[PDB]
Amino acid sequence: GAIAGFIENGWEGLIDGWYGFRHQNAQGEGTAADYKSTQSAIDQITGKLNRLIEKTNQQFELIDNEFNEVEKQIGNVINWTRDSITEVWSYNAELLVAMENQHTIDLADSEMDKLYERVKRQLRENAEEDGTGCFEIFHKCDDDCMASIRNNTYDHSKYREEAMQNRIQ
Amino acid sequence: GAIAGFIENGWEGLIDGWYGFRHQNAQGEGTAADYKSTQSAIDQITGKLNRLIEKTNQQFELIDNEFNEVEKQIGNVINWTRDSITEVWSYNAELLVAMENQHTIDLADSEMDKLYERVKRQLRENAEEDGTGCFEIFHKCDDDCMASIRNNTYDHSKYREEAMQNRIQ
Amino acid sequence: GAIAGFIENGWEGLIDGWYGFRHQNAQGEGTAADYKSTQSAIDQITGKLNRLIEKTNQQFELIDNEFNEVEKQIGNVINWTRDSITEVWSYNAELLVAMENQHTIDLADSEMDKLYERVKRQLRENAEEDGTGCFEIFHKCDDDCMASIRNNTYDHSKYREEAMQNRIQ
Amino acid sequence: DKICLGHHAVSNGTKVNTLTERGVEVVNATETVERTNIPRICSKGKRTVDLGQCGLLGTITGPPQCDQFLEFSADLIIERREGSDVCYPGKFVNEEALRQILRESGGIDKEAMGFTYSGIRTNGATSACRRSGSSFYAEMKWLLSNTDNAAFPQMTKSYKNTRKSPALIVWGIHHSVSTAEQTKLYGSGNKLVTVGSSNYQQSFVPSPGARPQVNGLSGRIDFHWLMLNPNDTVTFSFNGAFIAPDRASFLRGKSMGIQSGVQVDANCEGDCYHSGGTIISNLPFQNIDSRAVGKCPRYVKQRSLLLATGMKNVPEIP
Amino acid sequence: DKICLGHHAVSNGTKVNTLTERGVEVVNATETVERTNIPRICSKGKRTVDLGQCGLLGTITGPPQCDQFLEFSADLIIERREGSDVCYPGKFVNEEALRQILRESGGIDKEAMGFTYSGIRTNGATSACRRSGSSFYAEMKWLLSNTDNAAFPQMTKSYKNTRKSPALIVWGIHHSVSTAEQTKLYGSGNKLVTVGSSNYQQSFVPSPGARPQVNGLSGRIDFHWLMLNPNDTVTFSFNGAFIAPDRASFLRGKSMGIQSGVQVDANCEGDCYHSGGTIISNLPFQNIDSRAVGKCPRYVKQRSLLLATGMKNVPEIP
Amino acid sequence: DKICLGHHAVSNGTKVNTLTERGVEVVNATETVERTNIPRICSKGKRTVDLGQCGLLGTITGPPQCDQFLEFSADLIIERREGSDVCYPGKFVNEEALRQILRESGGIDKEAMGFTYSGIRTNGATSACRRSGSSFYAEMKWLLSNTDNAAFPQMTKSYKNTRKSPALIVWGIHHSVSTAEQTKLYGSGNKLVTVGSSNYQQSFVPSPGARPQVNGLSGRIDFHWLMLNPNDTVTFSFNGAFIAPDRASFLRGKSMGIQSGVQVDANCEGDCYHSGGTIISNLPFQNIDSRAVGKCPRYVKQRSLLLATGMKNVPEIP
Ligand SMILES: *[C@@H]1O[C@H](CO)[C@@H](O[C@@H]2O[C@H](CO)[C@@H](O[C@@H]3O[C@H](CO)[C@@H](O)[C@H](O)[C@@H]3O)[C@H](O)[C@H]2NC(C)=O)[C@H](O)[C@H]1NC(C)=O
Ligand SMILES: *[C@@H]1O[C@H](CO)[C@@H](O[C@@H]2O[C@H](CO)[C@@H](O[C@@H]3O[C@H](CO)[C@@H](O)[C@H](O)[C@@H]3O)[C@H](O)[C@H]2NC(C)=O)[C@H](O)[C@H]1NC(C)=O
Ligand SMILES: *[C@@H]1O[C@H](CO)[C@@H](O[C@@H]2O[C@H](CO)[C@@H](O[C@@H]3O[C@H](CO)[C@@H](O)[C@H](O)[C@@H]3O)[C@H](O)[C@H]2NC(C)=O)[C@H](O)[C@H]1NC(C)=O
Ligand SMILES: *[C@@H]1O[C@H](CO)[C@@H](O)[C@H](O)[C@H]1NC(C)=O
Ligand SMILES: *[C@@H]1O[C@H](CO)[C@@H](O)[C@H](O)[C@H]1NC(C)=O
Ligand SMILES: *[C@@H]1O[C@H](CO)[C@@H](O)[C@H](O)[C@H]1NC(C)=O
Ligand SMILES: *[C@@H]1O[C@H](CO)[C@@H](O)[C@H](O)[C@H]1NC(C)=O
Ligand SMILES: *[C@@H]1O[C@H](CO)[C@@H](O)[C@H](O)[C@H]1NC(C)=O
Ligand SMILES: *[C@@H]1O[C@H](CO)[C@@H](O)[C@H](O)[C@H]1NC(C)=O
Repeated sequence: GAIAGFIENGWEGLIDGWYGFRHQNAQGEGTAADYKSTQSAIDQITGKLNRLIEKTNQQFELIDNEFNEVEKQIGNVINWTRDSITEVWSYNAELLVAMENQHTIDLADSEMDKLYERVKRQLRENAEEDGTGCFEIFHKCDDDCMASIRNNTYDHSKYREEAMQNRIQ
Repeated sequence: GAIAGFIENGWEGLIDGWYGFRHQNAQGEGTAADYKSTQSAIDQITGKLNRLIEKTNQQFELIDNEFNEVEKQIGNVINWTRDSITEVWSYNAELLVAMENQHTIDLADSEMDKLYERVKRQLRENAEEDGTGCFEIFHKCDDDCMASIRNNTYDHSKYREEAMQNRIQ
Repeated sequence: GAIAGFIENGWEGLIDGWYGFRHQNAQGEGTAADYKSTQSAIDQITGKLNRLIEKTNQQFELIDNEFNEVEKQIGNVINWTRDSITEVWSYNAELLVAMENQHTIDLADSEMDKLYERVKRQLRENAEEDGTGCFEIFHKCDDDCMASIRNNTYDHSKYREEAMQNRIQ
Repeated sequence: DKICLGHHAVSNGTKVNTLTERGVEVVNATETVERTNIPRICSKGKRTVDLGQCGLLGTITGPPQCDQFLEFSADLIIERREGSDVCYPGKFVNEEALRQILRESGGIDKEAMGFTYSGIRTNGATSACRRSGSSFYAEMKWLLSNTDNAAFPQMTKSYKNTRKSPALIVWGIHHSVSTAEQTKLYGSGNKLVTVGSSNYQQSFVPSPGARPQVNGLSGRIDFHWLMLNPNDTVTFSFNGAFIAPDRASFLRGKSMGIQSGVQVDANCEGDCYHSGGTIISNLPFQNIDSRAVGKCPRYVKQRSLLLATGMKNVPEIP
Repeated sequence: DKICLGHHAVSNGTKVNTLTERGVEVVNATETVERTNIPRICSKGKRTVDLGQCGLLGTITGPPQCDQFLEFSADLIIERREGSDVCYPGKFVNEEALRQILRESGGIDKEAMGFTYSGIRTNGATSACRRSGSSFYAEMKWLLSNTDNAAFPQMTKSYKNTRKSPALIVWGIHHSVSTAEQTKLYGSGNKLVTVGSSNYQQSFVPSPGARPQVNGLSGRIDFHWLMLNPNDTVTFSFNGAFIAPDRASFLRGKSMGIQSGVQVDANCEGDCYHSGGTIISNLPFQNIDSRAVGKCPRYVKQRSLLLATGMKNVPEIP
Repeated sequence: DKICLGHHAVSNGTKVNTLTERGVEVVNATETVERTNIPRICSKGKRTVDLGQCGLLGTITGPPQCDQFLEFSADLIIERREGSDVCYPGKFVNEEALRQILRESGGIDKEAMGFTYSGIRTNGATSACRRSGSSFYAEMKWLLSNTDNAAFPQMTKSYKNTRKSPALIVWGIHHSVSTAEQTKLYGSGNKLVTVGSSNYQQSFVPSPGARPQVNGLSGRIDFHWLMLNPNDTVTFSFNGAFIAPDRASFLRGKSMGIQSGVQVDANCEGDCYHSGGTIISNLPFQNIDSRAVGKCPRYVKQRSLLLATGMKNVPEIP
């Protein structure tokens, strides 16, 4: 009955948030979502969406005719120009999406690290990293204690004696 | 009379550098700028500027006339081509700036982390993170000691006994 | 006879991989490459290459003549359009390469950090960072022990007593 | 006691592309390239004319098919393939330039040019332009000699644009099937028609000759046009084979013209059109038609470009 | 004892845009889109001609307004709206193509074509081209019959380009107000002018007819041109209604032509021009004029695009 | 005991560019801009014609140089500078549009138009089109009067395209050196040639006049062309100075035409061509020729753009 974090593992059970906490104590196992980190990621992603939704005010009209074909020379110049421009936008579209996706994925990983680093800094000297994205807490942490970590009210000074004693001895 | 670091806080008093140190000991509070990290950030930013200042050698001449309007058909082809190209550069400009700004901001945060990680590695086992971007030093650190940290000459072996004794006991 | 890691130092002797391990114990000094991290970097770089090798199916034909020059007005419109489009691709090419190179270099540094962070998490409380990209191991680590670290089979629980005793006393 | 940090994941992953990978699964993605087309012309909010059989250029000269469009007005103008500019066989010179002008004219206002004629006939009509009986272009006058083979007197009619906008002037040159027919209509001798403005000097001559019968006729009436600057004057000197105008045209304002083969819809509201319908989309790109007009997303070759709207999808270790 | 790591910040933040955010404050930013215009033509370093009333095409035919420009030389050529190519009413055929050629010619060198005439007059002059008294285009010869209604002899003059550069050849066709006036000038009968080269075969005919009076004249002289390849020859066969050239033109080298309505400045140094002045800028983009010419930043729709030159601005916790 | 993490490096570093730095050394880099050119025309897999002295338009009218190309077929068409469309001095009208059509025609199929003539000669020949002796365009017929100065009867020949593809129709107008020579060939009086279709009405007139001697001749035969829609008909009414066609042309399918000055190679396989050879490359860009055709990488101004294929190169501390 072991639990593991993000270092190689997603949580298909986490369904009310993007990032979250999963703990196990004497009271049992539990999973909660972190609001702040989840919303930050959603805000940045929707920020990209709004940015790509921005319509253009440039209006274009007909320059050739698909009923009565225009003269050959000017017609071929037109087709050559259109196809050239189509190549450009097709390239831009391909590149834009590819570039955005690389960043969307990276900033998502970044938020995960920030959350992990926040929790590490909270626990101070009362816990050790297990290398799977989890912290081994070297003191008794009931549900209320675990909840104190999620809402950033964990006072490490309270458990420092008990923890450092278990880490060393 | 508490001081805090970068984890949620800029310093409007830091006016001779981008990144810096703020300490408090028995001698009092102090603030100094870090040269190396500041210059690195400035070099990369100006590097972008020089890159966008690079002029073009392509010369363009008139193809229409704003005094005596050219023939309609070739005129509309011209306007259609120009407007199409204007759409492309307007897109490129918008994207370029947006992309650069995202990177400028990110590399600036990166330099901050690098500086913080450098200092953490200097102090070894003689200090603990408070979670605000500050290090709680578990030994006596006068102005000279603080200065030794800024110029990367802090020998942790000198204070290791005194520090680990205060961290544990 | 001191060794140093990546924090300011490449290894011209590492010739069978991109990333690797360099250790020194009683048995002497040694250097080995890490496969997983090296391949990951190579996969992403070749991923870019394949992405830029993707050919186009747009075929273009002649619209002017270099033997018998076309009429001036339509000729100048053509040259103006071509040169305009050439400016666009020249910009795109310049930007694409510059953008890719910045990312290629950054993701390479990222892999280095990930490897370093992995090893740090393996050693748990049995080692300390020296600030040069190396870990000072506070216990006896023969070649077999060093090999156990490279293939991620290092059990920190085995050396925890001996190590924490040397770190504190 | 242990607390673990994690991120969500699904078994319903969707593959996208990055700079490095191709087919990397993310939690959630959305489409950027529109392919969903509305096979109608969304005309809500815009005054719309479905010319149908009336060719756009026909609105100026006025064949029977365009009688209801002689002074039309619209925000959106729709050309149909079955449309025709002519009744009597012929074509416009600089036809496409003129079309592009009328597509954004907002319609046309017609004004009498006030030409009067002396020793000739003006009742030139034909079976090809039927209107109850044999007729002609509603805006034009087919001039003849008076009886048959009779001499056509030299003339010189002029018209001034007394309005603050340029006037669209159109006239025609008739090309008889034979010099025999040209003589029967306008009398013997070489006919000449010269058109003079203050920045226009073109000259014209009939080219009688045998041609394939279009609608039973081998004759050709081909139209020419110029824009008359405000306060400027046009002058028509001629001695036959001349299709004179009765009214000039003035552009109403602003509009947009399209070619289409699908029905009009007055309840849907669109702004980007193609021959196959309307593209209503907030997506930045589209893969429907490269020649789409109005305010449209950029056209691209690709049918699909997925934008990641979620993190990388990493399956839970079972 | 405690040491804190930090970064600077200001209360004077400026908002920029990123991929994710819109209006994120940074410490410092700079503009990338130029909007600052110099309402003059910076001509320092470049030899500049302000044609003024002289139309660019006028430098070849030579109305009175262009007498000081018959063999001009420049690096920068400036067209003015009040400019005119003609004295006697008329226009060039392929005018814009010819303009584009002369705008980068670096000026023109004129050479006598050496035509001599026998049984005619060459002193055709008019009130529209006044120069002290009635005159004509300085580079052309208005040919007549000899007395009035007299017969104009058929002729055939030729000229060879003995230079290593193409020669600009210009001639004119006169369109009289009436066949009466055409007869008065060149005698009766149908007039024909044919121009022959080794890759040019055009033919020409006068189109006498009544036209609006420009400067009191209803007559029209319209000019035509071709480029004569080195060592090649042009041949002019005609019997009246022909405006013969006296001199040919040779392009001096390289230049740039612009249209403008603002004064010239010889102390400022520029390289990008528009009708409203000069854009001097190291900025990559500009929002001043899309039709700007020379070496210019790219034109964009946006008036402003701020580039962050500082980190994100995070206010200090008070 | 100590373990160190590191990355490799070299003393053989190559400089590349990023957003921030210019000349940052990386371990390994590759080129993205192609500059390596193959000075041949790689024709393996494609049926190739090297027209040589035969001008592309010559394949339709048929001067002696193009006799082996009258019904050619190809996937790749190569024009050479020494190529010529004519034997008797002259040129095509809309020549370039016609070239662009034939470059992707896949070749031409010729069909007899079946014209027969009564009271005239059809054996018009010249020294300029030598074929054993004096001859003419293989696909055309030079029509004359019958004896000399004799009257040329008015005629009217027609041809219908009974095929599912458009027919390329070409005819010529002869411009004699003098009205004396025009009279000698086709008799006195003003000659007229009218060409009628169901969407084409052009008229033509000879322009006799003295011109420079090309290959010893001052006469000019200039060709005109139209595309004949399926089931449609063309009609030729004329009384002299008319170069009649004997056969019509039908496009075979699909091809690509290029202009080049380098040899053909049938063992190498290419798809992007320019006048100087073939660009075979997987690189996204090229700096060889902007006017390169086929399926090619994008052209750029830069000769080199290095893409980093390795990490940053940091030298080992010695
Ligand atoms: C997977 O990604 C898609 C795309 O981002 C998400 O669908 C989006 O859901 C939001 C809210 O449900 C939609 O917002 C809408 O805004 C319009 C404004 O015009 C409003 O009228 C709607 O009532 C709604 O509030 C958004 O349009 C929609 N996007 C698409 C393309 O359908 C989806 O939520 C993501 N999956 C999960 C599980 O979140
Ligand atoms: C806020 O950002 C702007 C833009 O980067 C900074 O202004 C820049 O200041 C530098 C030095 O003061 C200027 O460098 C100049 O280079 C030219 C080379 O032609 C030289 O002639 C000048 O004498 C000067 O050395 C640079 O032009 C200038 N940029 C702009 C757009 O004015 C500014 O310093 C930043 N704010 C702070 C507080 O640093
Ligand atoms: C420095 O970077 C270059 C470019 O990435 C590396 O050269 C590349 O080496 C690989 C394998 O040696 C080549 O792969 C090839 O693929 C083709 C597929 O058509 C196959 O036919 C070949 O047999 C080969 O497997 C790749 O083409 C080649 N790239 C170039 C531009 O030559 C090079 O390996 C890097 N340096 C080091 C030390 O790795
Ligand atoms: C322009 O492209 C369209 C689409 O393939 C084609 O149908 C048309 O024929 C082209 N125009 C000319 C003049 O060939
Ligand atoms: C080209 O665009 C300009 C700018 O709006 C406009 O004034 C001009 O009329 C356009 N050209 C034609 C031929 O309509
Ligand atoms: C188009 O550009 C080429 C390359 O410089 C030049 O040789 C040609 O003259 C240009 N076309 C015209 C019509 O000037
Ligand atoms: C208008 O045209 C008349 C000739 O019809 C001319 O005399 C007058 O100067 C022009 N301008 C005005 C403002 O009347
Ligand atoms: C120049 O033109 C003459 C005819 O005027 C011709 O005989 C000669 O071959 C041409 N070329 C040279 C180099 O003289
Ligand atoms: C073909 O042309 C003939 C006249 O030559 C015409 O009667 C017929 O309607 C046309 N169409 C078909 C399918 O025969």
